[PDB]
Amino acid sequence: MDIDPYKEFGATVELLSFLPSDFFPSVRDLLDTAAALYRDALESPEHCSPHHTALRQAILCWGDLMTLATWVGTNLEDPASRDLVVSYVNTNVGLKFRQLLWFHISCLTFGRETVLEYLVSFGVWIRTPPAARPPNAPILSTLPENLYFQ
Amino acid sequence: MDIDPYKEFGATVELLSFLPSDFFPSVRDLLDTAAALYRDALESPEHCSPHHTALRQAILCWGDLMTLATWVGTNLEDPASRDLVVSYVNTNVGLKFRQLLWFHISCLTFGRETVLEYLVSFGVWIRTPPAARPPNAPILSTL
Amino acid sequence: MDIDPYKEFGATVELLSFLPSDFFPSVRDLLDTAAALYRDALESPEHCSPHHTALRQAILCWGDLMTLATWVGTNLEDPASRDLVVSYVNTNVGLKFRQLLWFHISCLTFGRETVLEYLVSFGVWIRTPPAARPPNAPILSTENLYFQ
Amino acid sequence: MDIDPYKEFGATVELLSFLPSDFFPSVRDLLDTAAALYRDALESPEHCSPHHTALRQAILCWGDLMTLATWVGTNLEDPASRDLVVSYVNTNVGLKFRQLLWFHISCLTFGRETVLEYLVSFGVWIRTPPAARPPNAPILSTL
Amino acid sequence: MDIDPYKEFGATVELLSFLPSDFFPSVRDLLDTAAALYRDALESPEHCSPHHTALRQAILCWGDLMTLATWVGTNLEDPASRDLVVSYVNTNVGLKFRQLLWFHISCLTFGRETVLEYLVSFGVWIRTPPAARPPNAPILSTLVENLYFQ
Amino acid sequence: MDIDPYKEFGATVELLSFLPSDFFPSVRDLLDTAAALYRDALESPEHCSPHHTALRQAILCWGDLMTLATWVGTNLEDPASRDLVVSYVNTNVGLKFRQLLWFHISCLTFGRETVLEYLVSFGVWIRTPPAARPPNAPILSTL
Ligand SMILES: COC(=O)C1=C(CN2CC(F)(F)C[C@H]2C(=O)O)NC(c2nccs2)=N[C@@]1(C)c1ccc(F)cc1
Ligand SMILES: COC(=O)C1=C(CN2CC(F)(F)C[C@H]2C(=O)O)NC(c2nccs2)=N[C@@]1(C)c1ccc(F)cc1
Ligand SMILES: COC(=O)C1=C(CN2CC(F)(F)C[C@H]2C(=O)O)NC(c2nccs2)=N[C@@]1(C)c1ccc(F)cc1
Ligand SMILES: COC(=O)C1=C(CN2CC(F)(F)C[C@H]2C(=O)O)NC(c2nccs2)=N[C@@]1(C)c1ccc(F)cc1
Ligand SMILES: COC(=O)C1=C(CN2CC(F)(F)C[C@H]2C(=O)O)NC(c2nccs2)=N[C@@]1(C)c1ccc(F)cc1
Ligand SMILES: COC(=O)C1=C(CN2CC(F)(F)C[C@H]2C(=O)O)NC(c2nccs2)=N[C@@]1(C)c1ccc(F)cc1
Ligand SMILES: COC(=O)C1=C(CN2CC(F)(F)C[C@H]2C(=O)O)NC(c2nccs2)=N[C@@]1(C)c1ccc(F)cc1
Ligand SMILES: [Cl-]
Repeated sequence: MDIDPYKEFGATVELLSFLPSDFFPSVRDLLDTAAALYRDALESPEHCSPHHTALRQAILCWGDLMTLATWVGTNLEDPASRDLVVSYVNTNVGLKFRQLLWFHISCLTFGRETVLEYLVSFGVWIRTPPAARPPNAPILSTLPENLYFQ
Repeated sequence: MDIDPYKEFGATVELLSFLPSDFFPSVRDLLDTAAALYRDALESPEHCSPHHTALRQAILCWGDLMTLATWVGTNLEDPASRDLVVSYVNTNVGLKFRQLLWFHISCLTFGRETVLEYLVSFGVWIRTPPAARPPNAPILSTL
Repeated sequence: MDIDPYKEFGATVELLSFLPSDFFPSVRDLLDTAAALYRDALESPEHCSPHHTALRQAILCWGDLMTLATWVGTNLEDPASRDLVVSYVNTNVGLKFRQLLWFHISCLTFGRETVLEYLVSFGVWIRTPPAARPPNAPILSTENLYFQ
Repeated sequence: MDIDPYKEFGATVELLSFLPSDFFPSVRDLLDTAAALYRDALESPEHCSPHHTALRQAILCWGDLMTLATWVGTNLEDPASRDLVVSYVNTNVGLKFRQLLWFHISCLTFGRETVLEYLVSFGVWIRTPPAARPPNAPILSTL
Repeated sequence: MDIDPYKEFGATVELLSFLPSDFFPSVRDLLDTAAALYRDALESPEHCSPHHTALRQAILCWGDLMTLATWVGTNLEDPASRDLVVSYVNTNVGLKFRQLLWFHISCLTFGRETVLEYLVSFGVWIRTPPAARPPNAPILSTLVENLYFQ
Repeated sequence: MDIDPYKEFGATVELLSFLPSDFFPSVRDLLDTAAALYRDALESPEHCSPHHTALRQAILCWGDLMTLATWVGTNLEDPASRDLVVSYVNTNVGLKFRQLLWFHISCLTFGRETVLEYLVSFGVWIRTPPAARPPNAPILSTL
């Protein structure tokens, strides 16, 4: 099976990968923001939206990954091996979940169409030589609805 | 935050806990069954349903967990240590995903109300002394 | 005072005693089932029914008994004596609570008349020689108002 | 499961625990009084009331605890050991049942509203410095 | 800034000082009583009254004072001395909070006017020589021509 | 009892916790600001507002805490142990009172809704990577 978690939301893994890793907040800061803005909906008995359903699973999945990675660290006897697991998590699944958590949080706040336009706008800006581009980054909020019955 | 992945679907972690671990198919068999029955919908650009959205994420999350567990597992020198990872996965996160994958697959096939009733029916049957209960288990599809 | 806990529910200790101890689920499984089926009602501020009121007390009483039995076991010097406490609890008060919890859970699920008939049906079946009786046991399944 | 035995009766464990242990009659005296006032109803085939149903179970539960504690005591050779069991029962589960038996007996005699008001009145009186408060305690039957 | 916590409630520190320390229940007993009588209101999202707002803060402030003293005691010296040195909280600020907690609880129960008059009545009684005064203290809760206008 | 001092004002401890500690002025600067802006109201015989009542108690509570912390500090002139008192205050109760004093002062000046929106705006801004966000912080007074 070949499932792209962005495809039902009108995006792709390749489109999120257009952004450099430095664009994304940390996982902990994304999780804090999801709580600050959406805790009640995420904890509610209501689906709310496909974005809420996906964001719930992504939050819990990161917890699963951290529980496994922590248990692995607990059994490692070499301090350099423990560093290897951390660096493996941060370099691989960490970036994947920063992309994913950011995508759902930003879509819930600003809308898919605005988010996809911002992804392109920032990705083009950061690829322009710094001496040739505007000094500040484009701003997500400065950019210019199905009811999901079941 | 305290998110119960079953709550938006009318269930709870505690309710799935009512079933013994032996009730659930293996993760591999659950994944094979999701593919055999729902591959086209799971891979489509349509949400289809909240169960599809959740099942998509659970399938991908298990992939993430297995890539990590395999990467650790292939690099261990002691077979007692590899048995420790396998036994840790099977006893903990493996059981969580058997519950979760089974819940979404069964709901996609039979509907929430049938699944919740079956959860209780089987959990009650298996707790009845074997000499006092019907020889065969209750059947999910019947009702 | 001589109170039979079944009497207000149309039964007696002697009638529950007609069933062999192997008939009843374990206490842990009865408690799990009470939660799976009746957690919200048992925890609610409403009486719900006389069975709910009695089942609430039985659940908490089992907790009291286990706290006492656990405390006794930890403080006994002789480990063989600790084993005897466990076996004494299981053979005596444990069986009493399996009967009691089963009675209220079954009554809430199937009603008093079905339960009382089933207790006699199973009690008669298990006393029939196995070679002379049906191979499978009888099946139990095959908001009320409460007067006094 | 988290069951508060007072909740269906409009009270809580925390409210009963507002009263110091010395407020409550002994378990033996509560059982004597339950018999003197309510023996026929408690032994009858009728529910009578939710308080009667709960009080029946509380009386029998204390019997279970005493049967267990007595069996333990008869099997302990050391008197100091038997003394500690007696003191443990009275200090812990004994207080729980003094609260519980008193609550049901008082409610059957005076009604829940009167009982709850009295709990607060006595709990406030006993917390007032003795030199600053009325010499006698408030009276349950008044008002 | 010189804030008297009683001034907005029609009293002063000097007036509460008229009562001897023996008059007041203990802090623990005042806190137990606030819960027994006012837990739901104190925990609610409604202001309820100025007395409720002030009492909420006093309860939490006592917690702050005890948390600090306990944390220091846990990391001061070995336990032989650490507990009794920080029993200063009870020795000084303990009376201040007994006054303050009692003031808010009594006002919520009986009203400011009854409380202030009772403060004076008890303070006068306790200052009268015991051999010359009534044996029992005045009572906080205390105080037929309605037939004519029948 | 579980009292959240923000709850009657439409907030929670966890919401204030969304802000980094560096966001808040010092306690001393919050107190000097409360005096410059609200000394007369805070010292008046009128309630003025629920925020005034709460802020009065918080100001006085900090006085209680510092008298205690100084008495604790003055007793043992061992630098490590002394530096633990100030470091415990700075990391724990000092931060609690910076949050609380700021919340009441900002609410008195700009209103609850402006304050709550600003908390989220700044908390989100500071979590955006510095190279990707506007160079200056959002401004509390700008609606
Ligand atoms: C809600 O409980 C029930 O419904 C029960 C059923 C439901 N039955 C379970 C079964 F598999 F045997 C078939 C089914 C039926 O009667 O159709 N059966 C029984 C018993 N049967 C024989 C000895 S105890 N007890 C409970 C009350 C029971 C209570 C607690 C427990 F853990 C197990 C069973
Ligand atoms: C699409 O899935 C199903 O339909 C399933 C059926 C369908 N049933 C399989 C059966 F042979 F037991 C009879 C049939 C029925 O109820 O008529 N049964 C079950 C379970 N039954 C007992 C424990 S798990 N799970 C799934 C969801 C299930 C899911 C994944 C898997 F690998 C196996 C079963
Ligand atoms: C394993 O042994 C026991 O269970 C027992 C021992 C073990 N004792 C040690 C021994 F080996 F010398 C034989 C026996 C004895 O004193 O005769 N002693 C007793 C006593 N009853 C009255 C006075 S002592 N009861 C139990 C059954 C007893 C039962 C429950 C309990 F909690 C404590 C003791
Ligand atoms: C709700 O609190 C009260 O009602 C109180 C009463 C109620 N009175 C208790 C009494 F027994 F003395 C008689 C009764 C009355 O006035 O009729 N009395 C008092 C005090 N009286 C003297 C010194 S403190 N304080 C509180 C506020 C009080 C507050 C907390 C506490 F723990 C004890 C008393
Ligand atoms: C039937 O029970 C009662 O009526 C009771 C009365 C009746 N009062 C006994 C009295 F002497 F104090 C006067 C009388 C009254 O209120 O007029 N009082 C009390 C208590 N009062 C204070 C602490 S417990 N409990 C019971 C429920 C009570 C229950 C069991 C028991 F053993 C003792 C008291
Ligand atoms: C609710 O989230 C947002 O509103 C977000 C904003 C809001 N913007 C933050 C800002 F300071 F850069 C200005 C403001 C705006 O667009 O006006 N911006 C961004 C990003 N911008 C650049 C790289 S990520 N992400 C989130 C979804 C974001 C998500 C989580 C997180 F922790 C930080 C930011
Ligand atoms: C009355 O207090 C205020 O008005 C405040 C202003 C007023 N702002 C100060 C400024 F220079 F940043 C611009 C101005 C504005 O929003 O236009 N800003 C802030 C904060 N801003 C960011 C972190 S705290 N807090 C207070 C409540 C504040 C409270 C106490 C204190 F000491 C400093 C600031
Ligand atoms: Cl794809």
